[PDB]
Amino acid sequence: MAHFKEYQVIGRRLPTESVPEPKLFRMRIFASNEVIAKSRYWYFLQKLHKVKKASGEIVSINQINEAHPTKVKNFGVWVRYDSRSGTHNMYKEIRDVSRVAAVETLYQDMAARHRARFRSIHILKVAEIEKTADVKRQYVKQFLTKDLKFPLPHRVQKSTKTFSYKRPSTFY
Amino acid sequence: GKSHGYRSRTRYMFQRDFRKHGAVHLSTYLKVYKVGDIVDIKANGSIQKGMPHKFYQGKTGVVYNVTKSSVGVIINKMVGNRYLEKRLNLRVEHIKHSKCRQEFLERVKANAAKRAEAKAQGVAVQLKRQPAQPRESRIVSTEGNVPQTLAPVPYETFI
Amino acid sequence: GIDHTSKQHKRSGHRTAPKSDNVYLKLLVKLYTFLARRTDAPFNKVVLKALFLSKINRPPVSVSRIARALKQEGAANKTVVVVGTVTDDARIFEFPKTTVAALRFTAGARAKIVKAGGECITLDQLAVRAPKGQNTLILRGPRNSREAVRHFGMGPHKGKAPRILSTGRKFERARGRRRSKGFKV
Amino acid sequence: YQKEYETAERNIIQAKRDAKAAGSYYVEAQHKLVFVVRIKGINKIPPKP
Amino acid sequence: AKSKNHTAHNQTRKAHRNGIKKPKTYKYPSLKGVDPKFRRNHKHALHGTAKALAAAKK
Amino acid sequence: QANNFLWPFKLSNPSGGWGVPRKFKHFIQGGSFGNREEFINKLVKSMN
RNA sequence: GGAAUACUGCCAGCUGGGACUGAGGACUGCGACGUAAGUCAAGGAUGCUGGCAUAAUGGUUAUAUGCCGCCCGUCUUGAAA
RNA sequence: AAAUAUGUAAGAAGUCCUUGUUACUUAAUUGAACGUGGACAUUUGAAUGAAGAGCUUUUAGUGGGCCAUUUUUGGUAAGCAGAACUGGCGAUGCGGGAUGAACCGAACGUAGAGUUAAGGUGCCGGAAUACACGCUCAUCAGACACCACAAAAGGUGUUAG
RNA sequence: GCCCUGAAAAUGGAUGGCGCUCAAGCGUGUUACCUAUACUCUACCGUCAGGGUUGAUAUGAUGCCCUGACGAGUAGGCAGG
RNA sequence: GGUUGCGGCCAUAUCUACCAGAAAGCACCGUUUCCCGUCCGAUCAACUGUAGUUAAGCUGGUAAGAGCCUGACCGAGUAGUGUAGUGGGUGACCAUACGCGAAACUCAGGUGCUGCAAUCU
Repeated sequence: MAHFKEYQVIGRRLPTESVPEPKLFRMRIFASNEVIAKSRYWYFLQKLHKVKKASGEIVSINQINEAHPTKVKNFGVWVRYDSRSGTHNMYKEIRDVSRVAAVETLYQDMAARHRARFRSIHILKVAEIEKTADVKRQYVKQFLTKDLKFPLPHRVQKSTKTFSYKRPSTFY
Repeated sequence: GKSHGYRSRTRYMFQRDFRKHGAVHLSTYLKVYKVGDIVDIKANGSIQKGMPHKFYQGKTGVVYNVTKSSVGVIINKMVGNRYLEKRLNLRVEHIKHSKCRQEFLERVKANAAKRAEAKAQGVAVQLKRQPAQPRESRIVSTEGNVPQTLAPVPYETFI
Repeated sequence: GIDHTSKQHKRSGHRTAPKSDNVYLKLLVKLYTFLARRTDAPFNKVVLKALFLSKINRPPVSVSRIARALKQEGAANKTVVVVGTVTDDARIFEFPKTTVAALRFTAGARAKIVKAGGECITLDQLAVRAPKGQNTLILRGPRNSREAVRHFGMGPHKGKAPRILSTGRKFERARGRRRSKGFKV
Repeated sequence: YQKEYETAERNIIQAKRDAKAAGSYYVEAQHKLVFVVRIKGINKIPPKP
Repeated sequence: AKSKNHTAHNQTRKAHRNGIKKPKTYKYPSLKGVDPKFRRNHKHALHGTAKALAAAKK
Repeated sequence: QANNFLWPFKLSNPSGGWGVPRKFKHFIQGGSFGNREEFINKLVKSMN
């Protein structure tokens, strides 16, 4: 829950003489360190298969780096979450350079707008959106128009000293 | 006012097991008891004589006496900040050899034996139990078991 | 802080020196703590400690009691050591030879021992002869034979002696002492 | 001991690369040892812990 | 005035200052409450085996 | 026997801090307490 | 295809600045560097220079300034009340 | 039919072989007890710790308690009355919660240097008017556990779904 | 979700106060920084423990010396003064 | 393998219905002088093993059979629960972290095992 890395977690049920070689399951988990990621792996597995980590084991844990960490992409994000009064699915879009960058703004946004802390959200799917205008959401489409430019009116420069011998301007 | 008779609070404790009321099978009368045996006490409420008071239900002690129809049992009971030694005269219907003293004796034999084959080979033994150990490295293969990847699931009502 | 598991600043519960101010005893002590320190020899360590004991814990050892110990197989020639006083006992007739080292002899005990051709030694004298306690027999009086201890642990069914000041039927023999008068003990 | 260590560690590293190479996963031995530091002070503690 | 009626509060703290130890175990324990005939015969058994042990010392 | 011969290590408070706003939650929950696995080295090094 | 860099970790790798301390009082110990005699940072500071005399400095005391500080004794679960 | 709690065991006072005693017991030298003599000590029978273990006498104060989390009974409720386990206050300062018996942190010889906890860092006041993405405009905004309250119900305010 | 209505009490007044509106507000993330009688290292006082030492050799053997650990306190117990 | 006597565990053994059973056994079955018991030789007692029969008992088979038993990543890692936070929420209550973990449900399989002694195509 912080500056996110994304991990492959791969686990399985412990072998039995009856079933050596039990099936392997993978999740992609966003977390900040690997102790959290494996926790998170088990949290989800327990809600999906009978297994507690006391009957299972983690076979591999590997960080998945962004393939094109400077191509700008538009991501579709699918999320399940709890409100003070129920639980909701929700599709949002995020424009960024990496999943890991996108996911982090997802979490800030769920916090800002819906007052959803991390314990309350599940990431359902995160996906680069291939064709522009499969993009559904205005506030990301806006950036997709041709020869896009804008000013940044009213610039405030931070001052290094407490007094200034001239009245400042906001001119950019 | 309040009420604290001898069998107070015992409605579920002295009750017979579901579909197990009635005559007590003869095995109970065929067990033999020796001074120094370890028995577990558990009341049979169908036999009202020779009956442990309810504090002793579920407790295990040592046989200190053997009689026509009962064994005497020594229980150590805590009263205050100190155990007091208590002796009970239970009829046999209410008593049962402690099964763990049996594993124990079995292991003592097993132990003597392991020691024997070890000496009559002149090798080291290692006779005491270790607890469950951490787990050694493995290589899991992927032949036929390419990992299936799962994701969390959307909320939904089933009502 | 510290989660203490045991009382802090607890003092060993043991005498470290005699409570007495008898110069001579201190000297026997001064002797034995040299001996105890400077030799191996369990004996002096024992004799050292026994010098610190209070009077109740040095009950007297009697001369018949020495007679008896001397009848142990292989004991007849040992020199018997009493870190305390030896008392006479008109009850043995034949008393044997030996050498008794003690803190004190009553007059009859010296007599008895001497008359039979034996010898009375003090502890420093025993030290020179036996710096390591060689061939000694340490003896101890019956400590629980004391009148005080009859009344310890007094209670219902304990079998003890009341602290009564005056005795007979008519003193603490009725209700609670016999089935016919209330209960019994 | 420098050697012991140096080659155990190296061993484990190569184990992993070989599994990967075989399309397998090396899974490391579970830890036999931990260091524990108490980080709560000493008041208000429940008897069992 | 009414006052408090009962509580165990503090009682285990108190029992555990000096407390609990355990039984006081001996080899050769109290023959208290053991079958009188049996004991009476055990006597004779023990006397006899003592006798013989001494008989094997001439 | 070896380990017991070693007295309990007396560490200082960590130099550089605990790195979390609150120690008494789990490491998984934002920090201090519980098994932080390999990350014990960094913590102990700053305490030692 | 061949690199680089980041990140994380290791070095019994080399170095700069600042701060507090300097207990002990012949010698005994473990070592290090030397071909060697010797040397040393190896079971707790030394060396060089300077400053002060109706003084440097220290104790006390009064007052100011910063922060802090409710009335004791009692009974009481609870008293500045 | 759980979870938490709960009894016993994990050996020298043990194991095995031989064969002694009795008035008990058996059809019966058969058992039952207790023994002689012989054999087996490296891990002798899981873990972790042990700041030493065991024991005796004697005597002070107390015998109004109260609080918090959790379980819980009476009551519309109560800063009400009454139980359960633990931890506290009482008997206790210190740092934080402005304040405050009981919360958080942490328990206390006299001091120096360093580091932190809980809590904070516009100014009062030691410490970024730090960095980052949003959201919010209240002719009654809001601002931090215990804690110093707010609900049903409504809004074509604005946000995201 | 935030915000607005629903939202009435008595001396004048309290997010602690000032005041704050792309906050000094609400949700979330990341660093740095401040600070307890706590933790780490060192000196000193005491308490407890373990150890050495009058072997002939000036002045304390209930002494001298070495070492480790520890220190809250009402009612109350003991000790040394 | 059958069957009988005495059993152990006490339905995988009980329940309902329909079949089938060689041999020996077991049974029903014939009798009323005797010992013995009845309102009643039905039961209980005795007598023959002689006159009869597998009808029943009894044993085994059948059954998308009632019950009982067992298994299962069937439901469900759900309900509940030990521990954690100056977590969310006006509250009711809820989420997360380290653990433990059901019942009903569903589906699959099963329907006595066995000790001693005797006897039998």
